[PDB]
This record gives sequence, C-alpha cells and structure tokens, in this order.
Amino acid sequence: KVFGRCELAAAMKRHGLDNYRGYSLGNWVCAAKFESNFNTQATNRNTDGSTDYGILQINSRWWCNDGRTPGSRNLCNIPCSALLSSDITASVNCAKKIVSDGNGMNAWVAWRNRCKGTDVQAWIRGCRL
Ligand SMILES: O=S(=O)(O)c1cc2c(O)c(c1)Cc1cc(S(=O)(=O)O)cc(c1O)Cc1cc(S(=O)(=O)O)cc(c1O)Cc1cc(S(=O)(=O)O)cc(c1O)C2
Ligand SMILES: O=S(=O)(O)c1cc2c(O)c(c1)Cc1cc(S(=O)(=O)O)cc(c1O)Cc1cc(S(=O)(=O)O)cc(c1O)Cc1cc(S(=O)(=O)O)cc(c1O)C2
Repeated sequence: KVFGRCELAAAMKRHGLDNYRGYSLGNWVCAAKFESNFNTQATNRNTDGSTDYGILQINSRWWCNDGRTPGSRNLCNIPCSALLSSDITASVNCAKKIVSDGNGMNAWVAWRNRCKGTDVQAWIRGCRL
C-alpha cells in the first residue's frame, strides 16, 4: 500500500512512535518519505548485498532474513518479506528495536541525508493526529 502523508503520520502515532527514543513523529514520517516514498512494498538493493525492505527500508544484513545477504544476523527474527505488508506494525516493531540499539535513527541513511537537523515537524503539519 502507498500511504498518504497524514495517513501514515496517524498510523505511526497510533503505534507509539511520537518521541520514541526522543524522536518526534515528524522524524518518522520524513524517514518514511525519503526511504520508501510511503510505499509499504518498497525494496532496494545495497552495495554490500543487503536489501532494504518496506515502509522504513529495514536492512537485511542486521535485521531480517532474506536468504541472500552476507553476514546475516536477523535481529528482528523475521523474514524480510514480512516487513512488506499493508499494515506498518511489523516494520514499526522492528524499527523500535533498531532505534533503541545505540545509533538512534542514524541507522536510516535517507533520514540522515534528508531529515536529520531539519524542521521535521513540517511533515506532520496539517494532519489530524
Ligand atoms: O482501507 S485501507 O487502505 O486503509 C486498508 C489498509 C490495510 C488493510 O489491511 C485493509 C485496508 C484491508 C482491510 C479491510 C477491512 S474492512 O473494514 O472490513 O473493509 C478490515 C481489515 C482489513 O485489513 C482488518 C483490519 C482492521 C483494522 S481496524 O478496523 O482499524 O481495527 C486494522 C487492521 C486490519 O487488518 C490492521 C491494519 C493496520 C494498518 S495501519 O495503518 O498501519 O495502522 C494498515 C492496514 C491494516 O490491515 C492495511
Ligand atoms: O489528516 S488528514 O489529511 O486526513 C485531514 C483530514 C481532514 C481535514 O480537515 C484536515 C486534514 C485539515 C485539518 C487539519 C487540522 S490540524 O489538526 O490543525 O492539523 C485542523 C482542521 C483541519 O480541517 C480543522 C478541524 C478541527 C477539528 S477539532 O478537532 O474540532 O478542533 C475538527 C475538524 C477539522 O476540520 C473536522 C475533521 C476531522 C477529521 S478526523 O480525521 O476525523 O479527526 C478529518 C477532517 C475534518 O475536517 C478532514
């Protein structure tokens, strides 16, 4: 499913992401915009042979199993394909583990490149939350 911006903002708020590990909701929405374009089925291959999966582009080296990635640790204990459903729950639950691990949101490249340090509240303005 491709979420609308405000639709995803409400869904992320419903999943308790607002200020999760201190990251305001706008951070999460901005991350999803530039990671997946709000598309729950997005997949993108990386240089190290890993692939990023779903709405938050969770990586197959450390977080989920896709059977083709070197150095696989599968820390969310899930097939990567399970992070591609229309509901954001599995992605959120894995993201909560990732963002708690010590590096915060710096795990997400598109978030670092496009969202970090910016006025991320722009991403939730005008949304019914
Ligand atoms: O209409 S939507 O495009 O928003 C939609 C999104 C999702 C969907 O799975 C469905 C529709 C199909 C669907 C329809 C219905 S219906 O009302 O009978 O037509 C019911 C369900 C369903 O999956 C079952 C369902 C209901 C609810 S609740 O009504 O809000 O309690 C939640 C879910 C359900 O599967 C989980 C869910 C959450 C989310 S979230 O936006 O990430 O929270 C997205 C989708 C989900 O299926 C993903
Ligand atoms: O987030 S959405 O993109 O889905 C959206 C839906 C609707 C919208 O009207 C708006 C956005 C714009 C909007 C945003 C805000 S904000 O909270 O400041 O971001 C406020 C309004 C508004 O129209 C004005 C408004 C206020 C209230 S209040 O709770 O009584 O203060 C209710 C409404 C408002 O329009 C009615 C309303 C509720 C809803 S809701 O999703 O059921 O809450 C959606 C839409 C509505 O027009 C229909």
